[PDB]
Parts: sequence; structure tokens; C-alpha cells
Amino acid sequence: DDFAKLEEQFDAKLGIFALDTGTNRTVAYRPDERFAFASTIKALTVGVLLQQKSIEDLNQRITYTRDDLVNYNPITEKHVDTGMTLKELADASLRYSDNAAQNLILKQIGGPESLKKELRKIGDEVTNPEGETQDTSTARALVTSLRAFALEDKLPSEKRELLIDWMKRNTTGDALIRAGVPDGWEVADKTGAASYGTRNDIAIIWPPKGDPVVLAVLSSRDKKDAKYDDKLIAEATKVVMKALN
Ligand SMILES: *C(=O)[C@@H](NC(=O)/C(=N\OC)c1csc(N)n1)[C@@H]1N=C(C(=O)O)C(=C)CS1
Repeated sequence: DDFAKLEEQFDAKLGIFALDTGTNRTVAYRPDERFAFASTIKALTVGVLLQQKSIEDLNQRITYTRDDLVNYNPITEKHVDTGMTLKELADASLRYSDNAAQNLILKQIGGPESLKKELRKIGDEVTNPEGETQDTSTARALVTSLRAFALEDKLPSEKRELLIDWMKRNTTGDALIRAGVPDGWEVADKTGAASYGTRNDIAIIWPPKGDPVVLAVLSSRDKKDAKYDDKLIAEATKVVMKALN
């Protein structure tokens, strides 16, 4: 309704699913249409990862070299000298979206097929880490796999804590969902971006009064060197909320 108003306003396509937990209402707008997850997968990569380590294991310092650097390393290039420890890598990857840090977390849980096999294992048959479907997923499946990790029971209580934390203190999205949501309202999020003007944010939002909603906004464009505008995430979000309230 309003959603289409913004896809002509920002010349883009919007993927949207919100679900309100306490009550199950839903806001949906192209929820099953594919969009590349781009870096929002870093949230899910870490949900697996905690499945797989004690919180001591996460202290295991990790040594790497300047060859492991790719195109965005914003924390990780500060260190190839010292080294950084897996918790440190969870943090950088999620709060900063460091790509190198993702790369390493991956190579720990045994990479894209291992992660696949692991997402299939919590009910996710859409998400697709390797008319192209390689590396794309849907507003739907992303909210439902994020909820499994951070709100349901796919993690033990104390790991589930650290995820959130990492996602509350994200630095990468205050122009996006965190912008559509009033002062006083927690969001934990992980943001994405790529060419063809993909810009994504997924998130849990908590409104001082009882149960959280969980929300994915996705978008892209036309046209491969397109650039993206953040305020499309923010208004998309203001509608989802009202929509909801
Ligand atoms: C997040 O999505 C991750 N993205 C990338 O490195 C890029 N593409 O990945 C397929 C990328 C950077 S810009 C472009 N054309 N492609 C990191 N995340 C963010 C973010 O805000 O979450 C970035 C702004 C870029 S790097």
C-alpha cells in the first residue's frame, strides 16, 4: 500500500516481513521474493558458530596474515601483527561488518556448504550460501532463522546473550531500521549491501512494553552499479511499525 509508494519513491524493490511475537501478527510485503542476503548472513554465521564453540573456545586467539585481507577490514587490518580472538572476530564482524572477520569465522565452521547444512538443520530451506539463486534468500526466511537463534531455542541461554549484545551494539545501521523506530525502543540489527543497489537490514526491536517484534527489510535496484539510499529502510520501517501499532 504505502510500500509501493516508496518503491517508486526510491526507485526500488522492497522485500518485507515483520512478525510480532507476543501476538503473531505479521506485516508482509513481497515476503517470499529473493534478494541477495549480502552481509546480513554474518548474523546467521555467528549463530551457527556459537552452536559450535564453548565460550571458552571463543577465547582461542586466531593468527592470520595480510593475505586474508579482502576489500573491507576495518577492525581486522589493525592487527594482523598481534592476531585477534574469536570473540574479537564475532564482534568485528557483526558490529563493524568486517569481511575479513566473516571469512575467518567461516573457515572455522567449515565454510559455505558447512553453513548451508547447518541452516537446513533449523528448518531453513530458502537461505542459500555458496534468475540466479546463489547467495540470496527472503525477508521471510531471514526473520524466521534470526528468531530461531536470538529468541527461540537454537542457542543456549548464555550464548544467546552475546549475539544480542553484539547486535545491540551494531555500529553499521543507524540510518536504517534504527531510524524508523522511536527513541526508547531497542533494536538489535545486522545490515547488508551490494551492487544493483541492494540495501538490507534485519533486526529485533523491543518496545519497553512486553514482547519483541522481529523484522527484515530488503531492497534492491535495477541496474548493477546502482547506489542505494538508506532512508528507504527508515520509512519502510516507519510503515511496518504503524502497520503494527
Ligand atoms: C555487507 O553487506 C558487506 N558487503 C560487502 O562487502 C559488499 N558486497 O558484498 C556482496 C559490498 C560493499 S559495497 C558493494 N558494492 N559491495 C559489508 N557491509 C556493509 C554494511 O553497511 O553492512 C557495507 C556498507 C559494506 S561492506
